[PDB]
Amino acid sequence: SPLLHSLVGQHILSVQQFTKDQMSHLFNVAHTLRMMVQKERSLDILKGKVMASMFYEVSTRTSSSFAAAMARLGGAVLSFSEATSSVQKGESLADSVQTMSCYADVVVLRHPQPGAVELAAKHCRRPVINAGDGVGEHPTQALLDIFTIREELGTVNGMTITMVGDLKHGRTVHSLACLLTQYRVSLRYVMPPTVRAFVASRGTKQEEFESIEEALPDTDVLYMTRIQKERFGSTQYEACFGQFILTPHIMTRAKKKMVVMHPMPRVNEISVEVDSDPRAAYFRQAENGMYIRMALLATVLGRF
Amino acid sequence: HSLVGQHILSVQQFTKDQMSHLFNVAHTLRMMVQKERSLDILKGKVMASMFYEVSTRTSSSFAAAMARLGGAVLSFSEATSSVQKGESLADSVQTMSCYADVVVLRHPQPGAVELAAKHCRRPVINAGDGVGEHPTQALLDIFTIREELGTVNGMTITMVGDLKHGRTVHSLACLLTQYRVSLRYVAPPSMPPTVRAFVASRGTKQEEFESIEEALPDTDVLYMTRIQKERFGYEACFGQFILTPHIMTRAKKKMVVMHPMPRVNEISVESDPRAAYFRQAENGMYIRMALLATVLGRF
Amino acid sequence: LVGQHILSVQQFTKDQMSHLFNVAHTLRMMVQKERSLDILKGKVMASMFYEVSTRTSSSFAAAMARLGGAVLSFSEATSSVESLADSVQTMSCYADVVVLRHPQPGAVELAAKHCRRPVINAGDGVGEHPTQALLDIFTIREELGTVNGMTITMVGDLKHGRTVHSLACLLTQYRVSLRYVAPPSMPPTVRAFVASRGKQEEFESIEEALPDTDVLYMTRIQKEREACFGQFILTPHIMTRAKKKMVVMHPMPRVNEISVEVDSDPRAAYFRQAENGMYIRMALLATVLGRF
Repeated sequence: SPLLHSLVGQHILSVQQFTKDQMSHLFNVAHTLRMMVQKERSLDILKGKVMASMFYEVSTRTSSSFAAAMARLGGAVLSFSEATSSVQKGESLADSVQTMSCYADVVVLRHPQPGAVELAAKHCRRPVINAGDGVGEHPTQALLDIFTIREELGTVNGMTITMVGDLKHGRTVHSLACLLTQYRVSLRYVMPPTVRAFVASRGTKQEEFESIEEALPDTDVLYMTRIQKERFGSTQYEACFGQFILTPHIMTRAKKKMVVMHPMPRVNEISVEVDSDPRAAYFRQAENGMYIRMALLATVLGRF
Repeated sequence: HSLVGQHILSVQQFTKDQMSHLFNVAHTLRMMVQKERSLDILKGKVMASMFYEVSTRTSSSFAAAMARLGGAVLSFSEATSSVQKGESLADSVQTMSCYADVVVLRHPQPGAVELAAKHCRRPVINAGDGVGEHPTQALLDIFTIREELGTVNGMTITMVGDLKHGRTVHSLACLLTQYRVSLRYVAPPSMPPTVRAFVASRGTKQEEFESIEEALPDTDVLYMTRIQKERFGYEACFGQFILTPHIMTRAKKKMVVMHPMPRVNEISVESDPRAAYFRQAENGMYIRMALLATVLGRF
Repeated sequence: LVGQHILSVQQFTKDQMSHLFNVAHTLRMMVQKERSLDILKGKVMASMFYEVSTRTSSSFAAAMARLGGAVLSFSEATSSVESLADSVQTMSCYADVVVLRHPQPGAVELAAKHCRRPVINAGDGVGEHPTQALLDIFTIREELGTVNGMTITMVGDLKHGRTVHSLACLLTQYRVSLRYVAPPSMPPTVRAFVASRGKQEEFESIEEALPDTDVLYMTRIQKEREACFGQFILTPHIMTRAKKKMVVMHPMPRVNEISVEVDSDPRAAYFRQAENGMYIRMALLATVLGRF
């Protein structure tokens, strides 16, 4: 908590704590860490430090990337399977989280419950990096979604952002959508009216649209999301199954200097034949997170 | 002083010259980490983790420990193992003995561990059995006791909670007999009067007490334990063998309270430099580094 | 093989395997003397197993960890389980190889098919298990001096047998007499090609087929379709009518087919078999990643 930019020791719990000078740095780290790997430069950076993974939701992208990330800088990772943990013996979450805070130097916690994370973070001898909460924050996702947006399109400022799919529940879209307000972008929606109020305050446009087929011609980023059939309209359900879907047939009325993103997981929303399409940056999105974590973990531990 | 290759199955096999060394290793390994010195000690060697009880303190520490000296660890999940195709425990344990250089096995069954250990091309470090030992726990409980209070000899030790089932308390309570300490016991009428014949034989004083509120004024270590109201057949049993921060005011100031963990409602959460149960957990990691490293000949 | 997928045993040559073996010994002997192996330092392996195992994956884990690499513990149970490809490719973002094991007919071929990164089979529904077959050879070669000339008694339930179709076929790169021991219930499907390249004969039990046996390859049965269980069993009492210059193997797991008191027997190479896989993976992984 000193001069220059530095998170050294800082917890990483909400996206509110990031600045633009920090993120650009945070991005400048990732490219540099990436490029070391691309050429095979030794990374004894977090050699000897340890990361404690704690995930109570079901994931295999955040955690994996986090695992690859830690393992790439030289560090090690504590598999924590709650299923096979002393929780099957009645122990507090803090009790565990702190216990693990004894054997590790950072923490990566992911909990669905409303703010089980804030709590566990609150008192911790060691730092905690959010990966999910019940309140919907996901700074690492939001964080990585930017590099994609910046890398993919040259700059961030000016872009118009079509966020598509079920957004109400959407816990990733509150993380990015809000943070996007550090840039000059027009937000389109295809959403929780409660925290839509913070965004529009700072002038960040906000307009609702019928489907992709209409909102797409002025689109610089097509941010997609899993819907969930179960929990939809009611009897009727049908077209909204098909509308908020990106087939390769839709993608023909889409800008050519544009990129479509997905946090993932997905199922049938983005048509499998949309895989092989340069404008398809949803898989590279997954790849680039690994470097935010290396960009983050490494910094959050003072080794960069 | 050397266990190189030795199995680590019961607490009976430790000497005082060994443990002091075993402790002198831990501090030295600790202090390397505190400064950030490279530890290519068990670089290359591999540890095979095999746990059939539900834990996340012994195994984790063990994981951190191995990972810190440079080694790697085999995540062995029986759930996803050929057990679901159904093969012998030895079969597996030996199989894993093909891919690793040590082993850390934890089994509830009476002497599933002794067996698996018995025949093994590679060494096995106990972490729990049915019959009913836990040398690494006992081992680490000492450094806490020694580190926390200056010396081990002279201390009076209040072990509180359900002790009958207690598989950690038979590991330390016995071993404590290598020192000059007065053992006190606090239990719901329901310590196993089987293993107890051995400790008091050697004059390691042993006396029963009503609760903490009586046995605490002459207490150097308050060793706490999870009850298990799953054999109550008694909310005084609940609330008596409990350490609130309000009880802690009639407790010595040159004293420390320990817990192997896990816990639930027995110790009030609540900001007491006398609270060495979390640092207890931290200090195990270094027994394992102190042990694993030695048990593998790299120190 | 640099970049090559490893999906069926059809893609191996004898000059490749012998190299593939010459690597394993060399990698082994570095470990025996404790030589540093920064070989796959910085690369990452993504483990993806949908069957229940703890020998292939472990060996694979030890193997990767020994050359300096790291391993992605992928537990489908705690995973987004989205498409299998979706995942397999996703993991292909975070790793440099892949070790996939799927029971389904050709879930593996598929996932492999499109992958930015290489995939090393460990099991499929078609029954192909190149790493096992691969391994089973070094044992056969190491244990008996050479591979050519040996007569191979494969015993147990062979019909379902997914490991025996990996080795039995590949064995055809050598001059060996294949013998078979089964409960009347080997699949006469792949056998269209085994005897094409030239010996195969059926036998009543071990007690008859054993006197001209150089390798006694054993297998878990399936009480699920008695003498058919005690016959195709190797007690220590049977082992006395068995050649002295001969070795008995098992892919494992086992239960009661090989009598526990057959463990401590210098003709017993089924445990060393397990040990020697670790080095095919180091022999393979390392090569498959261009660091050797």
